[PDB]
Order: sequence, then structure tokens, then C-alpha cells
Amino acid sequence: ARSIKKGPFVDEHLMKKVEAQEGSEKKQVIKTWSRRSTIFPNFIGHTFAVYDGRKHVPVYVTEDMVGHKLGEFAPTRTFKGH
Amino acid sequence: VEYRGTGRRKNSVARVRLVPGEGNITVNNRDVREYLPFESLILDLNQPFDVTETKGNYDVLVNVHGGGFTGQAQAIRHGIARALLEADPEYRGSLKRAGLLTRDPRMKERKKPGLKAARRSPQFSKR
Amino acid sequence: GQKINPIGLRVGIIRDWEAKWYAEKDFASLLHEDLKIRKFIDNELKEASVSHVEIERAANRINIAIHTGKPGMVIGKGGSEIEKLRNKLNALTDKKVHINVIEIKKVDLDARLVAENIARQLENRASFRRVQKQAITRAMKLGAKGIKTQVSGRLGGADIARAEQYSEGTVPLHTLRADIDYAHAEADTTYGKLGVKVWIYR
Amino acid sequence: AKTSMVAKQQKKQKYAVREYTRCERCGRPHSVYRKFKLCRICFRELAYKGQIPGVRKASW
Amino acid sequence: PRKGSVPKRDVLPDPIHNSKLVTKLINKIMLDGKRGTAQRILYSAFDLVEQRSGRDALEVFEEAINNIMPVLEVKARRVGGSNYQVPVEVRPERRTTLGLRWLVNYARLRGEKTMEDRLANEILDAANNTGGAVKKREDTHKMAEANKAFAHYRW
Amino acid sequence: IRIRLKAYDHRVIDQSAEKIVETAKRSGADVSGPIPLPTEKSVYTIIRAVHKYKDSREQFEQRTHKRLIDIVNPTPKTVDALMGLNLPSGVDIEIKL
Amino acid sequence: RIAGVDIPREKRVVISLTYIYGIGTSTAQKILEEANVSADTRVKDLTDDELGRIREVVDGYKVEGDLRRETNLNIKRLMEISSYRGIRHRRGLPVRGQKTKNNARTRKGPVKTVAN
RNA sequence: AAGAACCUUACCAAAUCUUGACAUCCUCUAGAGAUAGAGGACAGGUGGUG
RNA sequence: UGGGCACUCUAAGUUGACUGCCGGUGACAAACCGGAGGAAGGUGGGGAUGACGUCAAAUCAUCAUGCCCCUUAUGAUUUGGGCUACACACGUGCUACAAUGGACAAUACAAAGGGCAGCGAAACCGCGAGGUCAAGCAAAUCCCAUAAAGUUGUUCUCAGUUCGGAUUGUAGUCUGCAACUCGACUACAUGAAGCUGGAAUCGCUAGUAAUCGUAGAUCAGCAUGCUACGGUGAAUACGU
Repeated sequence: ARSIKKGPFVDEHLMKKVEAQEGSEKKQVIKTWSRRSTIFPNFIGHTFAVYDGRKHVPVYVTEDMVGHKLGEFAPTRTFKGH
Repeated sequence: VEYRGTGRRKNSVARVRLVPGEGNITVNNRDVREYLPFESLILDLNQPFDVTETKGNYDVLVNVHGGGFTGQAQAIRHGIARALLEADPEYRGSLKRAGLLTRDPRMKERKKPGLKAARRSPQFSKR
Repeated sequence: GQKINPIGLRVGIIRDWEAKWYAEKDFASLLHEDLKIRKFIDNELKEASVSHVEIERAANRINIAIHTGKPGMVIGKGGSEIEKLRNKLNALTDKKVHINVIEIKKVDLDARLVAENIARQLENRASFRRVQKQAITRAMKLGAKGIKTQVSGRLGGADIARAEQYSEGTVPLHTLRADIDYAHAEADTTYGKLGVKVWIYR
Repeated sequence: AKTSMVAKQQKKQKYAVREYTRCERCGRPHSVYRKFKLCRICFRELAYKGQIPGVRKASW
Repeated sequence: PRKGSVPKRDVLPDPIHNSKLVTKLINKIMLDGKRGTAQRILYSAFDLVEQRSGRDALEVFEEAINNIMPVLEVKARRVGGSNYQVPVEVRPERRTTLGLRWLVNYARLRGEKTMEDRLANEILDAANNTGGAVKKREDTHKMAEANKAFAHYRW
Repeated sequence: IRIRLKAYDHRVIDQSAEKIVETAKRSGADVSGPIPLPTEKSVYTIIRAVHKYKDSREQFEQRTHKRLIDIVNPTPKTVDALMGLNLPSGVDIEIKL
Repeated sequence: RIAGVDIPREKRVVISLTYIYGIGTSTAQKILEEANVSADTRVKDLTDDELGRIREVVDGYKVEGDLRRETNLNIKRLMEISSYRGIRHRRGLPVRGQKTKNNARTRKGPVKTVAN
């Protein structure tokens, strides 16, 4: 995954709508389609409505989640047993 | 006084140069017992040296390339017989009796399509 | 799947290639230029009895040798018609000034011409048996060692596909030292497509 | 569907990992060779007539 | 098979002991085309049985082979609900094939540490009329002894 | 001086092996014999069927035959007669020079 | 015995020391470079002064307990934040992304068959 | 199918369009991105019936 | 390496294997058995080559096509997801359950291919994937590239083990806008089932069965699949 020279990956438009509102106090429910963006340290206290394919499941970002892409936190398939 | 007798086995070609002298067998400028891993190859190599009595009487300067070691050993053996006639052409009366002047055509098989690799077939079940 | 294609089997052995040029690189574009020319020739020279089209290439120049059973129809009244063919091809990519017309004297001895002649009559509500027998009769009258003809699919407008095959003389399709001209044509009728195959051996 | 995916393949995509190869003669997106830009089907038909230079049946 | 007989592939004499029998024993020990090991297995056992018995390595081997080779086999005929076990005397060529096979198989089935010691152990036991190799022929003879009543059903 | 030719057909490369040594000897010049270079066989394996019938493969080849002819004494009448290449539109010519 | 985990005696140091959890063969070979032990002496033929040198090196690495605790909190963290890896941990399924359709037994466990 | 992260994908969920994705004649700015702003007979259909 | 081109290779042409021959069994003749050269003997061995027809076998999703429908949709462009989901059953393979072995070091012997913005040497760094600079080669010239099984020694001493490497944790490499769904790999940690498989079953009479690696097509990346290439390499096949 990536490299050390390339570093972390966040979609070119995604962080723009993160450092857009951080000068304000309230977090938002920004609708998201990029599941491949790394959850950056500046992603803290921010609901990301990530598209699972049909819906925008919201996710409050805690410190531990920094490092994995928000796609890991958006379940795409559904299964209730057999 | 090089008696040039060619010899081919599988994918190997040996340039046998019979020269007079009692000594070892020098495969690619190396002793036969350092070149060939096993002695059984060295026995098959000296088959025409034994069928007609010339054992060790020549220092075979052989330049073999291709194949493994068994293919190279019999390519030398075939080349030796084709070179024993180069020294004395009245030697075939026992070489044909023991089948040493014939190029062995038992070369590998094609990978037959539809069948698993060579002549064998894959697993077969019934639906 | 029973019969190997007669042309493909004998190509290189007794037959020769139509596209005769070398291209270590740019092979894909050069080859597709050949088909682009051939496809344009197919509809432009449709009513002309065109049998083979050879494309040769040398010194950034495309040589086309068109074997036709109706010379003059392609050439024109001295060259006017062939000039339009040359410049229309000329407008495509490079220059291809060389166009050679070769007369096919025995039209009924060419598989592609016989198959096309059969297919056009079949489209005009003709007997699928009379067209085969008459064409076969002409070729054998012309000295051919043997001719084989086959028409397939909804013969006469029926609801079930059939295959009427008639043969005369010797047509050995298993011998390789023999030039058997083979060609397939289609006849689009109201009831569907037809399949014409001809095996003329001389 | 055809005539839209063919034009899309002809159309230059954004990146260098989006383009793919289609048989220019028929439009098949699978098993297309690079030396001829033809699918395994179109290769057979054209090689049988002899319209591909130097290509003949192999019988080794 | 149906059409006549099949010529057999021959072997050359052993490099050391000069015995075609010895080389064919290598052909039985060999698995997956590995001649190297098989050649080492036998010479590490021929030279080993010399230290156990004392006599020549090939001399004990010849004695042992004779005590494994079967004299009377039991081929199967059929009349109906009863299958006729017809005792047939073993032709000389099949005897050596069976004796060599029973030496290897009943050496593999035993075990102390390795294959060389197992082979050497079975070689000495056979010359002493002991071991599985000689117990296989004793059962082969026994079945031929019991079914002498079917002798005249030999096709 | 290294004139080399590549051809798909062995007959036009044998004819190209000749016909230029003869225009080399047309002038006063020594030319090396046609060197038989290893041909390059490209093998293609395709499924005959238009769908699912595998294990039925049609195999095709394409052999590029190669030759090497070396002019040993290049005279002016050879460089002027070097354009007399009778290429049948399918024989690639590579004069290293 | 090293730091509570007894290693098999009558075994070579390089081989016996891998019996400790958290230490493998490549790590074990590292001890014998620092501690001057010939990697061939049996633990039963080992000298007490050699034991001290070995034991000093061992605790430097993440040897026992800590590695067990570390690996668990790593998975526990994956459980808490409900990622793709960690939810599959709950359900006992291959978390890397292997095919669970027909061949997954070291994660599914016993084959509890359903009749047809 | 001799090559499923996008493509391939022909499947699904959103953002969309309707002379059209294609014939044939008549450098910045938002925005997931498409795309947007600024510097008419006809087509098409991996739709059905081997 | 100068020089030769001798040998060998390379690729064009050209000999040879035709029951010519010698017997003997059939002289109803074909034929059949043995023998002689000869490299090859009885269609020398393999490949391509698949008749009439059969199965309304397969393909309207390669393509075309009669008819039937959609035609602000059954058409069309984008992002995301899915095609990889998992109670399980089936077919086809791979890996092992070690001592003819594991490991540890040295030490050999191929074939066939591919390569231009590709193959990418040599050097340097890194445990290693790999990275930095790079010569040469449009290639019998340079690169992939090193075959490995194999040989020689040392170590283990039958143990779920110095067998086995599934599965997890951590830190990384490459490609790609982007490896979470869902890539290949590399290190360190872990260490599953598995002690040679029941009833049944398939393949094969030579360079075959078995065994070891190499190459190519596709291809940014991705094969235990497929197609090809060689190395080692059994044996009874009496008999119907």
C-alpha cells in the first residue's frame, strides 16, 4: 500500500472540504464518495457520510481510526445469516 | 591424430577427438569422474571401448554442450563409436552387433493438446 | 466442425498470400489499412466481377492488383473509372497509385464469381436446385476436373434449414498437392440468410 | 452495449490505466493480440484467406 | 497382449559388482526418476551386509534372491460362481522380477532408521530364510500347494 | 558493408540471398557468401470454437527468415548499383554501411 | 528456562530457544551473535555463565506476554472501530480478503454441514 | 474469460441526457465525477427467439 | 584470442527406406515370417488433415442475420459498489503429512522464446522485496538469465519434530490518480489441519508414468490456469 516516498493518500478534493470548516467550531455531515482517502490526523471530530454504494453511512472519526481509509468503516455488503 | 567422430543424444552434441595415449577421459577439459555425477554413466560411455577392445587407449578430447549428463554421456559414447571407425574402419563387425553406431531417436514427446501434457490424460468423472 | 477451410490449409504450400509485404513494426496499422482498402473495394466494385484483391506495399506506396472477370467495367472507357477508384483510395492516408486490373476469362471457373452469381439469383426468388446444377454444368463444360456446390438454410423459404449439395467429377479436399478454389457467399432473402459454398478444382 | 463501448474505447480516457484493447475489426474486448490488433476469431478468418502476411498453419 | 509378444528393455551390468540383477534392484528403489539416491542406497547396503555376514556382498545377495524367488504362482480361472485359482509354475524371468520386488517392498515396510539399513537388514534375513520377503513366497507356494486339484485347468 | 535481409517467405529470401551477390559481382568486388541466419518463429495458439469448446486449438506460425551477405571490396560501382534491389515488396533490406 | 518459559533441554540453543513464544529462528540466530554461544551446545550441556549472556539479550526483544498482549490490543482496536478487518474477526472469517465461498476452514473452524 | 481497484462490466445505487455515446446527409472556477461556466429524417439496443 | 572456418551450429538445396534385396510360407495371388545392409524396416516416429451423417448438441454475447419488441429507453456519460458476497455440496489442481527428508554451505549440465521508449547489464545502498545511476542491444552481437532437480560434505535422529506453512499481528517494496472492499510481493512475530486417505475411481505398455525448473500469450500491476521448452527417468506387457 502506497510507499514511504509517496506517503499518505487523501483525495484531492476531500481534505479541501475538511480544512474548509476547521476554523469553525461545528463539524458537518459532508457527503463523501472517496472511500480510498486515508483518515488524516486533521480528520478529528468530523462526521463523514461515506458512500457505501447506495447510502451515506455517517462515521464519527476518533483518533484510533487515523491510518485506515474511511472505506474500511463503510460496510458495502450486507449479510444476515443463511 | 584426432579421429573426429560426432555423436548426438537427446539435446546434446559431443565433439569426440580420439588421440592415441593411455589416460583418463576429459569431458569439457575435466575428468569423467568429476564431470559425470555417477559411474553408471561412465560405464555406458565406455561401452564401445569394451565391445571392441580399445579400453583407455585414447584420450578423448570431447567438447560436449547441451542436455544434462546422461544425454551428454551417451552422446560421447555415440561419438566414440563413430570415431573408433575413424581410426580403424574394420571395427563395425562388432559395433553393429552391439548397436553402438545408431543415433538413438528416443527424444522427448510433444505436449499433446486436449490431453494432460504428454500421452496421459487428466482426471475423468461422471456427471 | 468437420471440414478445414480449403484456402487456409493450402496457403503457403501451393497458394500464396494476398497481403504480401513486410512490417517488423507498425504491423497492426499496415494490416488494418489492407482491410480498410479491401472493404472499400468490396462495396465500390460490387457489381464488377471482382474475385481477388492483392495489396502490395513497397517504398511508402501501396500496390493493388484487382483480379476481375469484367475488365473495362473497373478500368472504364480508357481509364476514367479506375481513376476515381485510385483517387478515392488516394484520399485515405498515403498514396496508392499502382492499381492493376487482371482479366478473369473463365468467370464460371472462379469459385468467388460462381458463388456470387449463385447467391444473387437466390435472392431473386430462384430455385436453389437449378442454380447449383446449371452452375455445376457450366464449370464441368469448361474443363474443370471437378466442382462441388452447397446451399444451406431455409431452402425455398422453408421453416427448417437444409443443405442441398451437388457434386460432379473429382474434388479431393484431402490431397494437399491440389489447388481447390473455395469461396463462401451470403444471400440475404426475406426468410433469412443463405450459405453458398463452391469447390472448383482444376 | 456495442457502438457505445467501442466509441468509448476509441475515445481517449483520462488516465493511462483506463484504456483497453478491442478487436478493431469486430470490437471484441477479450483475447485480442497486439501484433495484429485482432481477436482470436478475427485472426482465424483473416489468416485462412491469407490477408495477414506470412501467417500460415503450424504443423510442427 | 493380443498380437504376439513384446520385446523387453534390457539393462547393462552393474558398475561395481557387474550384475544386471544389481542394476535392476536400483531401478526398483528409484522413486521419481532419482537414480542418484537409488545407486547410493544399494552400495550403502551391499557394503553393509558384508560387515554383518562376512562373506562377499554379491555372494549373500545371490543366496538371498534364491530364497525370495517363487517357484509356483496361482493364476485365476473362472467357471462361474466359483473362481478357479489355478496354480501355474513361474517362468524364470518373472521369478527375478518378483524376487527383486518383494525385497524392496518388504524392506520399505520395515524400519530401523533409514532405507539403506532396512535394505541391508532384509538382505541378510532373506539369506537366513527369515523376513517378509521369504514369508511372501511361502504364502505363494502354500496357495499353489493347496490348489493342486485345479492344476489341469491351466487354459 | 553488412547487407542483411529479412523475409516472411523462405523462397523470396533464397532469391534475395542471390541476385545481390550477382550485382556485387557485376562490378569488380568480392562478396561474402549468403550467411544462413536463424529464422524467428512466432507461434500463436487460439481456440478454434467461437465460444466454449476448448482443448481444440488451431496453431499458426510466422517465420521471419534472415540472411547475411557481406561485401568485402566495396567499389564505387557497387554503391551506385546498391539501389538495384529487386525487392518483391515483402523482403526487408538493411544495409548497415 | 528463560524468564519463566522453559525451553526443551538436550536441544541446540538455536533450535530450543524458538520454543519461547515471540522468538523464531531468525531472532534466535541473533542471540548467538551477541551472546558468545556456539549455537550447537545443548541446553543440558550449557554453562551458567552462558545462560546469563543469553538471558540478558532475550528481554531486550519483545519476548513473552508483552507480544501476546500487543497482538490482542491490535485486534481489539480493530474490533472497537468496526473496520473491515475486525468485523470479520468477530464473525471468524478471513479478514485479508481470501475467498470465503468454498475454501475457508482455519477461520470458519469445524464443518457444520447443512443437509440438502 | 490468453488477465474484474476505475475501465473491462454488459450488473446494482446515486448524478444525469434525449437527433443523443456513434453514424448519414442536413488555462482558471465550483462540482465524487460526468459536466457546467469563464481563458431532423434517423440512430442505438452485450434486448428475445441457436 | 590473432587466425582459420577445420569440427559443431545456422538454413537452403539434395540423398536415403522403395518389401529394392536374400531366403522361406502362401505361386488363388495378394500377402506373412525371419535375414542383409543401413542412421532409420515394413504406414521409420510424431503433427496437420475429421466422409455420408448423428446429437433441433454449442454459439442471436465475436460478427452478421429472418421475424418480435424498446426507441426522453431495453438507448446513453459519469462516481461509488458488485462481479471476490458464505449454512454448505460438487468438479479440476497445488501443497504437504518428511530420513530416497528438513536445513546448512560450496559445486555443475539445457532447450525454447521475448525485447525500443522494451530487455534492461555493471556498480552502489537495503536483511529482502526492491531502489539510485547506468553500458549494451531493434539484437545468433546486448538483456531477460540464473535452470533446478543433480554432486560433494556438515547438522539433525523419528518427534506433530530443525516435517508442514494454512491463519493472524507488525513494518515495509513495486505498479498504478487511487491495493478498504478486491493486487502481487518482502522482512520480523505466530504456527492450523495434516502421521500417505474408506466405498468407489482414472491414466498409462519409453524417453512414456513419475519428478525438477525455464519461457511465452494476455498484461500498468496481477496464474497453483493454458500453451510450449528442456533435465533426470521403471517394467513385467506370458497370454485372450
